Amino acid sequence: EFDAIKIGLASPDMIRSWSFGEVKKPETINYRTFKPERDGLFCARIFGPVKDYECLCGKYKRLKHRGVICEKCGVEVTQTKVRRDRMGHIELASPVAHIWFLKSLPSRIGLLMDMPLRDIERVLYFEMYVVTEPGMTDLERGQMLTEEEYLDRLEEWGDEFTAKMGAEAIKDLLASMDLPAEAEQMREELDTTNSETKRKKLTKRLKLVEAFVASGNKPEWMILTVLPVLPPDLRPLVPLDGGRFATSDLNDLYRRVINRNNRLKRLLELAAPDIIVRNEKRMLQESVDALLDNGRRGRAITGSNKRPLKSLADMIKGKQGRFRQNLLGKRVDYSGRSVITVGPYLRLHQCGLPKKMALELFKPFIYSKLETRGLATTIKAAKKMVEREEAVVWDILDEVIREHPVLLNRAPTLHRLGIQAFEPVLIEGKAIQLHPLVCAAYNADFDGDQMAVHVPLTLEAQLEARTLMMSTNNILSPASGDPIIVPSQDVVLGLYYMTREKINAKGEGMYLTGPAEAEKAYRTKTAELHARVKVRITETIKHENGKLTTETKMIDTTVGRAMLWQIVPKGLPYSLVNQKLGKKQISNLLNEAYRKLGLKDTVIFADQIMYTGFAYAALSGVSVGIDDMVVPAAKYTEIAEAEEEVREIQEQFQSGLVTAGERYNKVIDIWASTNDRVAKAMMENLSSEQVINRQGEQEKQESFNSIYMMADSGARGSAAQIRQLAGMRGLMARPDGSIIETPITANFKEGLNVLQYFISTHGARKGLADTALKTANSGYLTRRLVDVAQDVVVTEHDCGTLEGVVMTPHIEGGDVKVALTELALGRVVSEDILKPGTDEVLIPRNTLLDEKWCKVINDNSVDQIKVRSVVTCDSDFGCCAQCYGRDLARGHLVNQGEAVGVIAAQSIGEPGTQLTIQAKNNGSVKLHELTIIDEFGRTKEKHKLPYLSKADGDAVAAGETVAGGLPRVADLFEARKPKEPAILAEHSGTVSFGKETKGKRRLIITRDSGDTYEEMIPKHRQLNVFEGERIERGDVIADGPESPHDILRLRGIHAVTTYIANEVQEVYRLQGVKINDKHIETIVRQMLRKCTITFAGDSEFLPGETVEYSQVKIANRKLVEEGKEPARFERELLGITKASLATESFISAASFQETTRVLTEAAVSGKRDDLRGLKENVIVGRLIPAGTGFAYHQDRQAKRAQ
Amino acid sequence: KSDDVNGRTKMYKNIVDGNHAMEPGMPESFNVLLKEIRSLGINIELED
Amino acid sequence: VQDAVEKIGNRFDLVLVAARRARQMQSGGKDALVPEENDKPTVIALREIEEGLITKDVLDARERQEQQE
DNA sequence: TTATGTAATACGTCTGTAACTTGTTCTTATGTCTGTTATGTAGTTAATATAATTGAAGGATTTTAAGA
Ligand SMILES: [Mg+2]
Ligand SMILES: [Zn+2]
Ligand SMILES: [Zn+2]
Repeated sequence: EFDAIKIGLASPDMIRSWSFGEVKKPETINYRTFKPERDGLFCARIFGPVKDYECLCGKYKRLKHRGVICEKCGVEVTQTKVRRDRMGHIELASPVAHIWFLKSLPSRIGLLMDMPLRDIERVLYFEMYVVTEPGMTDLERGQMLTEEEYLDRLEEWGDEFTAKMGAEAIKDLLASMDLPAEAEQMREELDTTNSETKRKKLTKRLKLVEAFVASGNKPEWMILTVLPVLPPDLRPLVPLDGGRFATSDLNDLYRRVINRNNRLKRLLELAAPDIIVRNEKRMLQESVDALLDNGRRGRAITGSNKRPLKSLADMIKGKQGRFRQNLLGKRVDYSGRSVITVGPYLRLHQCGLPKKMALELFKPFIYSKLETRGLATTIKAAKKMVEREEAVVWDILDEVIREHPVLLNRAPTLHRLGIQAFEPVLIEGKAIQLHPLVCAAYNADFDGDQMAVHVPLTLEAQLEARTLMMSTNNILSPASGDPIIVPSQDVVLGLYYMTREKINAKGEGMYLTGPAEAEKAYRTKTAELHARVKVRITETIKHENGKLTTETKMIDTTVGRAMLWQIVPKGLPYSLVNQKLGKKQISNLLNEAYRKLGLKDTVIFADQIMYTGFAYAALSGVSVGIDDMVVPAAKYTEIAEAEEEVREIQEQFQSGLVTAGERYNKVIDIWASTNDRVAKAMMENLSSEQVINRQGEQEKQESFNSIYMMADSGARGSAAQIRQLAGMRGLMARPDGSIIETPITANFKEGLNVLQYFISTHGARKGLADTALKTANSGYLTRRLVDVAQDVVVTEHDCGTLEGVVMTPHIEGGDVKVALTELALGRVVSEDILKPGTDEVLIPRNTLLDEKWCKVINDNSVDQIKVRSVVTCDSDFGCCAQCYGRDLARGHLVNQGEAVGVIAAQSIGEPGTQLTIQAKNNGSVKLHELTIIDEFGRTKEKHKLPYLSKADGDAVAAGETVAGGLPRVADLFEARKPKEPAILAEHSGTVSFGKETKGKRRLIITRDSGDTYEEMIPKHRQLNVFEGERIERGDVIADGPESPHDILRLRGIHAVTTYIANEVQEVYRLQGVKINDKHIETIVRQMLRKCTITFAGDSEFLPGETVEYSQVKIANRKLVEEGKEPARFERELLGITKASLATESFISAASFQETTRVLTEAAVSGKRDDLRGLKENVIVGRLIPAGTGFAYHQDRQAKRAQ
Repeated sequence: KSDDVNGRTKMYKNIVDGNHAMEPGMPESFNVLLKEIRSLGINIELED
Repeated sequence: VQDAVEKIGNRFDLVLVAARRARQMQSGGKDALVPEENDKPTVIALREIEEGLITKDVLDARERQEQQE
């Protein structure tokens, strides 16, 4: 129907054209008949009939008289909904300035007439005159005259000049401007100017003038002469229960405007003193600005209930505004909500749905089927049968829900796994039964959590639920590629208990034909779960090439291990089961099954694993008791020793040998050591036991303590919690941050006393409040990332670029932080991977590095590779498939139409709550910094070189001595400037000292061309450069934190990409969160979207103008095709907020935040929105140009092409 | 499901008829948005 | 639905093709090419796609044949 | 053999039912005119009196225009 949305100024003729009448009175409704008045705010002649196909006087009261305007009353006989569309207008007695175009800094009016805002308000508030027409007089346009001066110069000259006061004067000045002449004047002066500040001033003014002349708008339209009036049903006056009436504040604001307008019209007939008329004009202006935007001008007007009246800008903007409350999110039908219980009998694709909920949600479907198969003649028959709850209704409900998927959601929806599709199973009850293996994706625990259920209606939605959102498809985490359905808690505990090994268990040394006879022996009480036996195992291996090799052997195992092997699918080695199975082991089992067998086998295996784990955890009988918390006897003696030594050091302090700070520090150290030793003793006592073996001696065995089994299996608990239960609680922190000297020498078994509990509360409160605030901080970060990266969709297959990024293993000392296999798994090769020391092509270009090629690279010892990345792609909009590579959630190449930006934003934002020289290897030494490389050719140590045992190329043996998380990420993504940044060498050249000017110092550099560049350095700066040294570009002059803007300007795109990726991944890896770097690179690509033109060239670009980089690239390609001088640009790093607010679409920018500024700028510039991204199509209800809708939009892009 | 007035009645009728197809239109909230932006004296409109 | 996405290549194109087939079977009078086995039109369309009987090109060819007739 | 006279049988047909249609005649619902009362609007009052008003409050960070 429509392809674009245009925005611009509203002329008085246009506002009159929108209107169906003029509102003349502040009347709303009658106090007896409750009918609208003529010429009021609810007039039926202006806005439409109150009743469908009726008129106020009631003469024409049927559809026979449709479209006939009644002569007695004037009401058109039509539908009532026209009262939601028809507008009105008010003809203002005096012109009024628009508040948005005046007080939204920078002032468009003030910028246009080149006068300060205070001057314009002084004219508007009726304090000073302004000359409109100077005439044949020394006076100039726009110069102020006070009342006295106006009188003297009126006596001096008379009618030669014209001076006015108020909004009328501003209107005449705006209408008298000759925009092209002013534009030429600014162009010439800019051609002959030197100051940079005046350059910026005239650049903005010229941009505004050019925008006005191009958009077709007229400046005088910023002063309103006719005011539009909103349709009544959007500001309703409705009867409430009990006879009370409810109204919108817009009614009060409009009534004030109309009253003051009528009073002004009356005062201009009963000719009145100029002071009174001036005051009334002031009233009219204040009322109009209050109606448009309350609180911007000054004191916000309040109602009879003493809170500010809500204006139109408040309707439009904010968290409660129409964009975010009703357009980007909605309440939906066919939805329900209930508490969630656990269904251990369910399959991965099934969810338990209560019968009453299904009856309510699927009611139209039930009606349809009852009408179709004939038990209901009409729709009220079906409704009555459903209400009476007959049996056949239940069979019909079963048949409708037979294979109709439903969508389950849990708030907060941190990532796309928070909504998934399941096949419903009707259950008796009122609670939704949820499969345990999906809880980790939902972050759902059964302590009162509630879930929402949605019913997809159309066939397309059903097939999207079955194919995309179904639980069996989403088993890999899109953030990292790891399985997200890994078992936890009782499943892990059962698989651990069944796979443990006991000495001298019943049935030891027995020979079993296979897993079946192990099961038979366990069920017949011949052998225990933990008996060491020999079992015949038939094992089939599926190789990388697909070879299936089957072979049988006798293996020394445990009965439980064979019984578990019974459910392991064919194609997997038996070594994966022949061990005690913790959480890591089960995760490895599932990951290997997915890597070597596929998806269906993986889901069946996961279901069987969870069933078996539950069964054998129930059979184990694991329980917690007070005797399971064994307190080591060494704790009391260690506490006594620490206390005695603390007495000794107190004595030393009393002698003056040591100071107070030293005493504090070493007391902290001794208590920390005591805590560590008590924890070690408790672990050693808890983790072992002595048993009698078959031959009769004593043997050491791993303990079967319930708490130890709980901690070691990885089900619940870690060493810290057992330390708190059976060891020592340790040092705790005072609320300011300081650490109290005396620790809590008690655990939770003997219990704390009053003061120990008080110190515990000190930190407990801090933790809870920190979580409460950090949740909101992370949510706001995730929002910001989503709006910056929302437009990134895979739009192509190959972009045909040769650029790429260089990837090497991460080294932050003497050990590798992460191998290159992890960094390269799933990325496409950009430059051919030659074997080191050879010219053979091991890996061709445009190849996806899967597991097998990763193993090849690991075997051939490759250090540095080149791969395509999102930042280096050349696609005009979005990215291509090769530059992104594998999509982690699916395991194959990324498909066309995937919203990679939203995935990246969700992946980064989800873990936000969890957020807060001696050589050690043998090899050679290389100097660049210091690098120690193994004999295989891999760089394994990277060390700094401050301004050495071995020189360059000298071999070094082992041991030789050559000689705050979330705020950081948020600050990094907005590209903040550090408080004290590093001073960096602007240009490559020879350093030289300069005149130490008072206040702060200056330095100079001589370039290769002999030009001298001056630098402004503060006094307190430990300069590193020395005179006579040729420092390269990118060198550090003053040490300190590095600003990403400087890195981009002086080093390049790759440098800033690497910097951002490394720091954010340092923060994430500190807390043990694994996120792939392609998401971060998508965000960084969205940071690099604007360029400032330095050389204007011949293209329609002004110097120093920040424009979009893709537009410049397209223009430069066109100009190169035309053989004309292309533009020279510098690229800018923009923060996620500033990049989001500077999008080409003003709909997305207005829906993000700062709605007033975006709307004002777009209206002045006459912007046009093409609805190219996701948010715009979400607002207008269209299909998003991503995923299933992608093709659709492409078709339109063909139709507009033809 | 939320604010397409004609579309939701059409969807209900189609489901009763066993068709499972929708004819999406313009949400009412967007029309309200346009009306308020126009009430703020700004010409916002749809181009064909 | 791994077999279906393997036969088609893209999940979204598969969803579109299956939706067209399901609408043909439900709104139109077209009959299923595989045993129904008491299944909904969407699942039967998925099964037909997995068996290789239904593709986008096949649907376009059948539409062209219907237009010719 | 042939007139004669009864008897089956098929076809008109006279009359009794019923459909189509109009007269007209009576009854009632509605639209309209008129008279009366309540409602709504408007104008005037003449000791003298001559710069509101009411709150409200532990914010923490960024970015961006004015002033010097
Ligand atoms: Mg919970
Ligand atoms: Zn009427
Ligand atoms: Zn690319």
